[PDB]
Amino acid sequence: CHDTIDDFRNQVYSTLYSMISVVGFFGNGFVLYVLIKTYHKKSAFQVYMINLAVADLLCVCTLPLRVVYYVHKGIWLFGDFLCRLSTYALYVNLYCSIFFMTAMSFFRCIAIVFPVQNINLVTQKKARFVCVGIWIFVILTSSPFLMAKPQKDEKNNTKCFEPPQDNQTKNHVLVLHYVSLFVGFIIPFVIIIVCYTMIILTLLKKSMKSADLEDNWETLNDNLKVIEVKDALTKMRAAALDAQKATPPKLEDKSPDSPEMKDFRHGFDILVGQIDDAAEQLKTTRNAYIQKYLLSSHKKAIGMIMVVTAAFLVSFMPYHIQRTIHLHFLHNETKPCDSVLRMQKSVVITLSLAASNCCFDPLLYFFSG
Ligand SMILES: COc1cc(C(=O)NS(=O)(=O)c2ccccc2C)ccc1Cc1cn(C)c2ccc(NC(=O)OC3CCCC3)cc12
Ligand SMILES: CCCCCCCC/C=C\CCCCCCCC(=O)O
Ligand SMILES: CCCCCCCC/C=C\CCCCCCCC(=O)O
Ligand code: NA
Repeated sequence: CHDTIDDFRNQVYSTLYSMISVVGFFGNGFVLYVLIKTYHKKSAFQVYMINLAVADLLCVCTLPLRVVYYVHKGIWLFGDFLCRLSTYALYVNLYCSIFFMTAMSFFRCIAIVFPVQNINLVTQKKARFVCVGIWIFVILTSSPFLMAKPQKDEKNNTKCFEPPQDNQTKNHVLVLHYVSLFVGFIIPFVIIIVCYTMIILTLLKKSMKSADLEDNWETLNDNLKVIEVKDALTKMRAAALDAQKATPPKLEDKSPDSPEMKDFRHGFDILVGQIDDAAEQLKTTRNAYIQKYLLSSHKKAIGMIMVVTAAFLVSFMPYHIQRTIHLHFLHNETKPCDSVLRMQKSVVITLSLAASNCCFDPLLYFFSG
C-alpha cells in the first residue's frame, strides 16, 4: 500500500479534461455562433440554449488549467485566486446546467400538455427572467468555494482540487452536502421525471388520435377505388362524419371555434352532402377543402427527453451518488487501502463525468432545435 492512485489520477484527468475542453469549446462555440447570428425570433428554448452554451464556455476555458496541473504531477502554479476560481467555475457550470435543463423541460411540458394559452404562459420574456434568477442563485450559493483555505502539501507546494481523502471528516460539510443534493439535484430530477411522464402520455394520446384521422382518410381513398356502389358510399359517409369530429395535426394548437378549424369542419360538411347526392366531383373536395390539413413539435420534444435524461443518468447522477458514499466513508472507523484506492478512483471518474456535461448541450441543439 501507498498513493498508487497518484499516477492514475494524473493520467485519466489529463486525457478526459483535454477531450472535454476541445469537444466542449468547439461544440458550444458553434451553437453560440449559430444562435447569436439568428434572423428569426428567439424562442424560450433558444434563451435556455444561449445560457447553457455560456455556462459551458465559462467552465471549458478553466479546464485547460486543470490539464496543466495534472501534467505537472499535481503542482499548482497559477496562485490561490486561480485555484479558487477554477474550483468555483466547475460547480457554477454544473448547477447552472441542471437548473437550465429543468426550466427548459418545465416550459416545454406546459407548451405540450396545455396548448390553450401555451404561447402566452411560456414566453421568451419569462425564460429570460428565470435564467437571470438561476445565475444569481447559483453564483451566490456556490461562493464558499471562492473563499476556501489554500491547500499545501508536505513539501510546501500549492495544491488544488483536493478531496477529503482520509479522516478529513466534518458534520456541517455533511449537512451542506445534503441541502445541495436535494435543492441542486433531487428536486430538479423529480420535476424532470414528472414533466417527462406527462409529455410522453400526452404524446401517445395525440399519436393515437392522429392514427384514427389517418384511418378515416385511408377508407375514403380506398372506397373511391372500390367505385371504379351502394356499399362503398355507406362506408365513406360514416368515416367522413368520424373524420370531421377528429382534429388534424396541422391545426392542433389553434382553438376549436377558430376560422381555420371551421374551414376543415365545413370541408367535411360539403363532402358529406356530395356523398348523399352520389365520384370525380367528391374527389375535387378531398383535394381542395381537406388535402392541406391532412408533426415536428413532437420530434423536438422526444429529442430533448433523450438528451436531458442521458445528461442526468451519465453526467449529474454518478457524481451526486459518489459524493454521498465518499463523505460517509470518511466517518467510518476502518479504512483499508483496497477500499481507499477504489474510492479515490471513483472521485476521478465521477468528477470527469460531471465535467463532461458541456458535451451533451450541442447534442441537445441538433435533436431539439
Ligand atoms: C458542490 O458542493 C460540494 C462539493 C463537494 C465535492 O465535489 N468534493 S470532491 O472532492 O471534488 C468529489 C468529487 C467527486 C466525487 C466525490 C467527491 C467528494 C463536496 C461537498 C460539497 C458540499 C459543500 C461543502 N461546502 C463547504 C459547500 C458550500 C456551498 C455549497 N453550495 C452548493 O452546492 O450549491 C449548489 C446547489 C444549489 C445551487 C448551487 C455546497 C457545499
Ligand atoms: C433550504 C431548505 C430546503 C429544504 C430541502 C432540503 C432537504 C433536506 C432534508 C433532509 C436531509 C437531512 C439532513 C440531515 C443532515 C445529515 C448529516 C449529518 O448530520 O450526519
Ligand atoms: C422518464 C424517463 C425514463 C428514464 C428512467 C429514469 C429513472 C432512473 C432513475 C434512477 C436510476 C437509479 C439507478 C442507480 C444505480 C446505482 C445504485 C447503486 O448500486 O449504488
Ligand atoms: Na452544461
